[PDB]
Amino acid sequence: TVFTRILDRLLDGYDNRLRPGLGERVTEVKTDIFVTSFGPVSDHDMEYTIDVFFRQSWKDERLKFKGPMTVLRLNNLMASKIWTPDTFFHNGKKSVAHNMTMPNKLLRITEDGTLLYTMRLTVRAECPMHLEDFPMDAHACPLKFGSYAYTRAEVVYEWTREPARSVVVAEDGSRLNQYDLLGQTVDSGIVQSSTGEYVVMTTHFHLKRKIGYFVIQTYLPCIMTVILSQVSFWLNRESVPARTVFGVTTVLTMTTLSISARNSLPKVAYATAMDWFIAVCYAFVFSALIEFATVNYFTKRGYAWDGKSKTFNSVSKIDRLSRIAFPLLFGIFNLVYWATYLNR
Amino acid sequence: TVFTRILDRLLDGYDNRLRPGLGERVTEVKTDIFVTSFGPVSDHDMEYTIDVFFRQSWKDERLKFKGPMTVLRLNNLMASKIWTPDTFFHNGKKSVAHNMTMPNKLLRITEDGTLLYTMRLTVRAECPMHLEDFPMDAHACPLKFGSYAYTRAEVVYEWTREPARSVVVAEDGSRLNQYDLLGQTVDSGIVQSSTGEYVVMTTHFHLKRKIGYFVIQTYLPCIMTVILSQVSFWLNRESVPARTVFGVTTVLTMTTLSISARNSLPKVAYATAMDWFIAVCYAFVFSALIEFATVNYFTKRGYAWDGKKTFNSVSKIDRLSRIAFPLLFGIFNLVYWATYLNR
Amino acid sequence: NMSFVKETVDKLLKGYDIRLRPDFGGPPVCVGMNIDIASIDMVSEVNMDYTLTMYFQQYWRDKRLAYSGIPLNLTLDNRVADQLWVPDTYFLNDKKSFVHGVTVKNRMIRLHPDGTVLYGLRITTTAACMMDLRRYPLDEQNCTLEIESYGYTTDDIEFYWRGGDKAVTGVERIELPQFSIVEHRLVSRNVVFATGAYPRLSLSFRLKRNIGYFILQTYMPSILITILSWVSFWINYDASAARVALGITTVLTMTTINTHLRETLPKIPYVKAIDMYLMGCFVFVFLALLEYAFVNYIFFGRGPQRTDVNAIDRWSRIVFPFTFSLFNLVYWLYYV
Amino acid sequence: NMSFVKETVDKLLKGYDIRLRPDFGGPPVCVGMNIDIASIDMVSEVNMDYTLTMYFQQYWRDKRLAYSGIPLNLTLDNRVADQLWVPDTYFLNDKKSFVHGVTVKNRMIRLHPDGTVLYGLRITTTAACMMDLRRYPLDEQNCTLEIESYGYTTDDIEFYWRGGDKAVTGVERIELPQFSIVEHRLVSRNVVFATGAYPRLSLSFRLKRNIGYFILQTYMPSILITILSWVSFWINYDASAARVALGITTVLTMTTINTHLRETLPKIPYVKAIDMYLMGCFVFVFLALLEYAFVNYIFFGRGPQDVNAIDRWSRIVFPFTFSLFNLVYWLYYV
Amino acid sequence: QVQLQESGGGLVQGSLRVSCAASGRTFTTYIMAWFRQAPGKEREFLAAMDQGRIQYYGDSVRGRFTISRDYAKNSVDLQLDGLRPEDTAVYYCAAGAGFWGLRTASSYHYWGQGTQVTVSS
Amino acid sequence: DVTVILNNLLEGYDNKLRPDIGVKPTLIHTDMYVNSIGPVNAINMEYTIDIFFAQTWYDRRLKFNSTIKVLRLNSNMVGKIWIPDTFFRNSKKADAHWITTPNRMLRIWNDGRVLYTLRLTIDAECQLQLHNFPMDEHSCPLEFSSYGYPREEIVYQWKRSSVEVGDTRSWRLYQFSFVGLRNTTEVVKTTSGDYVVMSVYFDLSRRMGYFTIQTYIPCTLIVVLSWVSFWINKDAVPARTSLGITTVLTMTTLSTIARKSLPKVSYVTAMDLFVSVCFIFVFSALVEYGTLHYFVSNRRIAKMDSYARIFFPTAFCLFNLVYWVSYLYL
Ligand SMILES: *[C@@H]1O[C@H](CO)[C@@H](O[C@@H]2O[C@H](CO)[C@@H](O[C@@H]3O[C@H](CO[C@H]4O[C@H](CO)[C@@H](O)[C@H](O[C@H]5O[C@H](CO)[C@@H](O)[C@H](O)[C@@H]5O)[C@@H]4O)[C@@H](O)[C@H](O[C@H]4O[C@H](CO)[C@@H](O)[C@H](O)[C@@H]4O)[C@@H]3O)[C@H](O)[C@H]2NC(C)=O)[C@H](O)[C@H]1NC(C)=O
Ligand SMILES: *[C@@H]1O[C@H](CO)[C@@H](O[C@@H]2O[C@H](CO)[C@@H](O[C@@H]3O[C@H](CO[C@H]4O[C@H](CO)[C@@H](O)[C@H](O[C@H]5O[C@H](CO)[C@@H](O)[C@H](O)[C@@H]5O)[C@@H]4O)[C@@H](O)[C@H](O[C@H]4O[C@H](CO)[C@@H](O)[C@H](O)[C@@H]4O)[C@@H]3O)[C@H](O)[C@H]2NC(C)=O)[C@H](O)[C@H]1NC(C)=O
Ligand SMILES: CCCCCCCC(=O)OC[C@H](COP(=O)(O)O[C@@H]1[C@H](O)[C@H](O)[C@@H](OP(=O)(O)O)[C@H](OP(=O)(O)O)[C@H]1O)OC(=O)CCCCCCC
Ligand SMILES: CCCCCCCC(=O)OC[C@H](COP(=O)(O)O[C@@H]1[C@H](O)[C@H](O)[C@@H](OP(=O)(O)O)[C@H](OP(=O)(O)O)[C@H]1O)OC(=O)CCCCCCC
Repeated sequence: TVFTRILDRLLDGYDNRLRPGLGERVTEVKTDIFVTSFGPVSDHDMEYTIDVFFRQSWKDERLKFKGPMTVLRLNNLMASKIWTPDTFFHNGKKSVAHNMTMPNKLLRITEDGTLLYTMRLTVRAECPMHLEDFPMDAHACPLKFGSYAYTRAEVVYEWTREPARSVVVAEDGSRLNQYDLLGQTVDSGIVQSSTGEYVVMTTHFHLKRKIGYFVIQTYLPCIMTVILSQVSFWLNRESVPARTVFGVTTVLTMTTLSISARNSLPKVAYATAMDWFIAVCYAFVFSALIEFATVNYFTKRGYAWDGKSKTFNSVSKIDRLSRIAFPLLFGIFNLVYWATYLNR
Repeated sequence: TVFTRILDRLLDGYDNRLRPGLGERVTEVKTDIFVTSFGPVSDHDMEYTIDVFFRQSWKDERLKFKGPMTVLRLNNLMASKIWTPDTFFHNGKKSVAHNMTMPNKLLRITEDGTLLYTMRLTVRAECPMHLEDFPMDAHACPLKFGSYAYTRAEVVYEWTREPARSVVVAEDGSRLNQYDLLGQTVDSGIVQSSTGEYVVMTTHFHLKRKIGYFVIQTYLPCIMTVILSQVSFWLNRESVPARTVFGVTTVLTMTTLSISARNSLPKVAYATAMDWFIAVCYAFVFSALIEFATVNYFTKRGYAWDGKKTFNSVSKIDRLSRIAFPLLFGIFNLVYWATYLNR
Repeated sequence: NMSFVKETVDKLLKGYDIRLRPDFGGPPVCVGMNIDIASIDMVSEVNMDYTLTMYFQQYWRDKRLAYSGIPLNLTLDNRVADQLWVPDTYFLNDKKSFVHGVTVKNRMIRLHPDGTVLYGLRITTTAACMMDLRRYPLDEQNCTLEIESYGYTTDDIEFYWRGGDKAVTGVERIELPQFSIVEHRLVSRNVVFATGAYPRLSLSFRLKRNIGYFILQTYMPSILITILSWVSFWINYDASAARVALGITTVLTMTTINTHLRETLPKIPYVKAIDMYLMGCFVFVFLALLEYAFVNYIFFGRGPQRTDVNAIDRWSRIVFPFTFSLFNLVYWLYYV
Repeated sequence: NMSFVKETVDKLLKGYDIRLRPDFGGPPVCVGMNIDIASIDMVSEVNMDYTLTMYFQQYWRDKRLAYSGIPLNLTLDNRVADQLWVPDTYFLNDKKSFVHGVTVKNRMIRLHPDGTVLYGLRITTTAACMMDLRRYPLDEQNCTLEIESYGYTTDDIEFYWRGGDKAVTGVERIELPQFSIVEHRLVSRNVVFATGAYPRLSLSFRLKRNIGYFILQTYMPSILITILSWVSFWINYDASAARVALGITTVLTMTTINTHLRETLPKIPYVKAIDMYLMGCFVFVFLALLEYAFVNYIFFGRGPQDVNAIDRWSRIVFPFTFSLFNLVYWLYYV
Repeated sequence: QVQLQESGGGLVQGSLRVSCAASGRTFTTYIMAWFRQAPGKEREFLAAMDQGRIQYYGDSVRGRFTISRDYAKNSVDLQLDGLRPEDTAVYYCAAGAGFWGLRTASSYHYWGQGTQVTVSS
Repeated sequence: DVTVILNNLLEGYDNKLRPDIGVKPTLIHTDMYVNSIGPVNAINMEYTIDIFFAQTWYDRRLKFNSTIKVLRLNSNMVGKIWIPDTFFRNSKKADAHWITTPNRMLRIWNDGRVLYTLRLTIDAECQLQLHNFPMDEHSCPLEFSSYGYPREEIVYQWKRSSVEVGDTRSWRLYQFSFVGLRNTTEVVKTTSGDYVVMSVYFDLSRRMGYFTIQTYIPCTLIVVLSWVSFWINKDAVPARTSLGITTVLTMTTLSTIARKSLPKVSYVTAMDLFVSVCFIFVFSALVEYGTLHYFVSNRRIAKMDSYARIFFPTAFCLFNLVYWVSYLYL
């Protein structure tokens, strides 16, 4: 009863089209973020998903009241009837303000005109990536929000408390498959748009990729294919179709693994770290078949040694060399590879 | 200030729930379509996207003005406060009224009360296709549109300029991957419902599929798989695992090509032309490996022949197959690519 | 019969302020909850979600909507729900939801003459539940739905499940093509966020994965490929192009199983429990090929230097089926 | 202070018909535009389109909004753009666009004391391309964005790129993963229709494709598989299973590469350049098996009626022919 | 090889435009920044600009220096103004991807050589 | 004239109040024209239908006296009249249409009878019993009821010519075929009262030409490909082994697409039973050759070539007789 005429008295002399203190001073908006669940980081789109309860607060002198209550916890219809800063995420792609079952917005008015206006957002944000250490890389995924129409002279953003404690990531909402979340970095910036200067808040979420999926699906297949293509030496030199079928099939296996591992990725112009590994392993399996061609150039007979003993063939010299040469070079390459890239 | 008074004179009591000349006459709406981009024809949904400028004009006595201008060009906001015909597309699935940056609608009133109400639409229109000559086929995809609430004795649609010159496509905006546009055909008809009889415009588009994709992805791989199977006949007869590997892999190759050529089609429950070609080419490859089994019943000599006792003959069904299978395959190509390139 | 009903409705809606909850300076409003589930549409392991179509109902009393005289339960048109107060309840698990809109928006308003009002929605939501896949595809992942007010704290609103053991009906008549829903638990609790304490209801249903798709697709062909790797122990050691091609085509077939079983699945960074089995079976095939390399190097390499071929072959025929039986023993008693 | 501003705004818009072009019977309005491109997200050859995110901005001088006394520029709430005139500009290349919604509908209204108003939109559109992929993946793709007035003709509205060549900014900040923007042009032209002549603007890029991704994925394994087809020349004619298995396995590997590239790429009627290259490599691979059939037939069939000379000749012929083919190929397209 | 080669003077009564013209890699994606090192082994974060035209300023320099990148020419241009005698130090051009970045010197994996800019009062 | 009639009908009309709100259940006669049943999603267990959904009722607050006798109105009046909240009980993506105008209509006669007809597309759920795959049939339903009004407030009823099928030859029924139509009327007991649920059933039999030319012909002919080995010599052990193991690899490839043709059911379907029997046949053929080569060469079996040549095609034809007769006719 009383609160009806209180709210009517508030909306009597009110305009929701112009900033509080339009010709007097800046409007200090005190922003705040509660990250409930940091959603899955789509590499192919170079994006990620985040769901946040987006807090804002400012002071409007026109919304002072006196009554039985201190704070008016209200319906979001009145939040649509009142000025609200046009905060937009600078790197959102297709972001959704949830309205099931009602628009998830709370407006709270304390009696001295200090508004609280929190939304519940899902921001499909744009994280530019440097995948040159794929998959053993790590990079900062930013989240940057400013006003759209109000300059530095009109609306200035802050954080409610100290910046690194303001943005809170909740614990139950991991929602990450590959990446790990090592922490955020809360800051503040200024842009220089054609229209004018603006205040830009910034959080940089830091993500290091777990390489367990990529080891299992790409590295151990390539490693065991190379182990196979080096097992071919311990056959004899006379089993020409055995070593022939052996070498060209492991080549086919490496070609299959090549295309089916590069598929899990965007189409960048350089070569990633997994590309270096796949190319070197494919060079080993290529060199195994060139080695057998070099063996078969010097065969000089047609049969092999019978168990009961004409001449025979000896075990060839490049066979005895390559049995020790190629697994040693593969072990050296593994040492150099997994000491180089697990440094960064 | 003057034109504001003119528009307020127009909208004095204008009930937009009444057909103009409600009890008087039958409303003659002049329609016109400008196709900007005849978009991608989806085979797997049997539809086609089309992006049109949809013009429709009529005469409204309730909107007569006598002001400084003969024709006044309006914002689209007044077009919700004026009667517009409820023109819908009969074969429409999920189509788009464009709203960037404003609702893309214009409304022009001439001073004698003749309206011109055009909009831009992206129309995922249905097209039933007969795929009995896939992919050597033609199509006839319609644009059926009429009024939804008003019958034949209440509204009549016409074409504005001529029938055959109304539906004019753009010259730069083709936007077809697989298809020729072999001209359009307009036609007016009448659909009888239980609720009444309804004036229905149609416009058919005549689409012929360009053939070269399936030539270089399905036909030529199957042709050269058959030739690759016929490579095996020009060996000897003693190399049993060699010819075995030839025949088995070429059967496997034809199975892979069969599946990955069917995957470019909706699951029609009969045989297309591609089904005939792949099945017959699969029969050629399978007959080649049956031929090697026929030879390998007759082998009798495990040793090969030297460059220097008895040895083994050439198994003259080898010669008979080398003459037969390329001849039969070439005759079948002549039969195929003279039959279906006239249907 | 009609004028009196219209007078009562227009008397109720006149002066009714929808910016205020009931008892706006008084007690917290108690909201009853009630869910009838139509279906669970999909449960995707790729997107870590599940689509849920349900009938979602909210009782509360409202003393500004108490009408006297009429003995009816007044069911109004759904367009009066824009003219009433409703609890602004959200779903914390929600990714993408919509109230169905054919032929109208699916709301009901059933005003009762003591002020009680049913407000029932028809929601298709797409909720997100994490899936611990360390026991895939034998896993019984648990997925929850969290129902919670947004703007009103625990001192403004209170939820409860109505008939708290049997508030959610229709759990049994959900027929998932992959899962069987073993049980569902109704739990009421609060939370503490930074602005206030909020009441939260949880509708979680456990989900056993039925395994017949994987016996027919993955496990049984892995067994039979592992056994067909062992045809090359009953093949003579001189036949190199028999035993080598057998083992090579066997590792090819295991590779082509691995291709489709990495295509079907998310990119989780560990061993799926379907990978323990397939890596172990790949090890058996790999050791079956290493056996021929071992036999060939002993006979044709350590031969003229002058311990048996047939002894190693007989030993492998005894050991490898016994070893694979022990592997299946450990594998099917570790998880089940 | 502030009630004067509210009074000024309320007396601007009382008596303001928003269904009327400025100077409704007189000269056309000179609507000047400005595009600040945020990103280009995907450039899809499958759907022949690209997603473009931009800060699309428009100036025009609406004479009925010319206030007085207030020394500042009136930056208002976005919802007052419902109570103004705005131009009906659309995009012909557009398939599915949206003004962003979080946290509000991203509009701006910035009034000026002469009556100038700015209307800014953050638009993420999806513009279409007629991609000519005959030289794929060594092509220069041209893609446009055709801005045009819908209802008002050239007698009612005029479009100029405000700033000349520096209207569209932010082009140099775009780092596409597999393209490289060479030029963007800014074309202003009138377009006739049946209904009249309308002003069209044209922001239009040129996307040149980075070429290293396909060398890694497709070209280099094609080269190395075609090379490993030639191991059969260093194997005896007696070893039949060896030469037949490598020749059969290399036609299988080329088959797998081509099936992967036909799964990636759209349904185009002609033969692309990467398909010309794979057809050429498959010709070499197929001839490397026809050679063994030829050798096997000459020795074992025409025997009692040279053999090693074929291998000695072909070891010189086939690397020379393959290098000659790569010379002609990579000098035709690059 | 990536080179971050600076320009601009190092002695003033004034204002100064200290540039950094890169080569070898386009750093449009990268956050190009300027560091001040006073004697005392203290790399201090002056200014850094993101790819999306966002200027980040240090606390001691907030409102004095202006940073501006040219993404065509791959440069960063720290404009100097209001030069106190305490700005006598070494000015490094930096570049990186800021993992645990924009406030730390270890986040940058590409560097300039440095330039002593000396103020005489 | 007509404007005066319409303003008299809305002078004091309240659309929030059902006709006969305290009197009697409002009887609503529903009519339906099916334009096209679209592609039946076997995976998601859906089907697209395209209906023209007509309703009539008596609204006695809309009586008027005139010469006009019928008010054939737009969709603009629909938001000003009580409209029944008819929802679809088994829909998942239920759309109306909105191009170019709303595709609703309204016709009011002088006595109070109101026609109401709108165009809908509905991805309607049906529980696909995929036993006898791909030789089954379904009756995929389509239901509707009111949402807020119980049986005591709205009762639905069919008309005589109830569900009007179109011409059936422009439908997208790919694997299926229209064979039956069967309406019904029943009452459910929901928690919030009891409702009157109309339902249409669509009986759908199956078409047998897709899975013939995709799975049956290749699996059977590749089983015969495995049988080719038995005319092929005993001495050439790598040739026979390559035959057997590559046919095993071929069956392992085809089993993936056989399960890909269906949603991931927890049992074994009849298609996959056939594929599994074919894989066991190729498995048994390779194990047969391994046993043959060990018993003879490594040290009757000497006729087991000729025993298998007779046994395997005859056993496959006996299995064809049992399988095809028991899963087509029985
Ligand atoms: C799927 O996964 C989800 C999440 O893991 C599972 O959800 C969990 O279910 C269990 C029940 O099976 C929940 O435990 C219950 O918690 C409630 C809380 O009630 C509250 O109110 C009390 C006053 O009425 C108050 O005392 C409580 O405070 C206590 O607990 C909190 C922590 O919750 C603690 O901080 C306090 O110090 C107090 O100790 C609390 O505010 C509770 O009502 C239940 O208690 C009853 O049942 C137990 C026996 O089970 C009995 O011992 C008690 O006497 C009482 O009768 C119970 O403890 C748990 O909170 C849920 N977790 C989440 C995250 O929602 C879900 O079960 C899984 N489903 C499947 C498929 O298995
Ligand atoms: C991608 O693909 C698109 C489409 O193919 C390319 O776009 C085309 O680019 C060219 C080059 O930039 C454009 O030509 C220019 O057009 C402008 C506009 O002139 C228009 O308006 C004038 C009035 O303002 C009018 O006078 C012009 O009419 C003349 O030309 C027409 C031609 O039919 C003729 O009929 C008339 O009689 C007139 O002669 C016209 O309507 C024009 O200003 C440009 O001229 C400048 O440059 C030329 C040299 O190029 C120079 O001679 C002039 O002095 C002046 O400096 C120029 O003619 C063309 O309009 C575009 N077409 C479309 C459909 O957009 C695009 O370039 C491709 N690449 C890229 C990188 O995007
Ligand atoms: C990719 C590698 C390419 C290597 C190209 C190397 C090309 C090259 O020059 O090969 C020659 C030779 C091959 O020797 P290999 O053991 O293969 O062959 C023996 C050789 O031919 C003898 O001459 C024969 O005896 P004889 O005396 O005639 O009676 C002998 O006959 P048999 O009595 O046994 O029947 C053959 O077995 O290799 C090296 O000397 C080691 C090179 C190490 C090179 C290591 C490079 C890494
Ligand atoms: C699909 C093909 C089906 C073919 C089915 C064919 C089934 C069939 O029965 O073939 C028999 C024969 C092929 O036998 P083929 O030439 O392979 O084998 C020779 C045959 O056994 C001779 O009798 C032997 O001669 P001889 O006694 O020692 O003097 C000769 O011994 P040798 O010389 O080594 O010492 C063998 O090599 O072909 C025809 O007669 C014409 C058939 C035309 C068939 C034309 C088919 C195109």
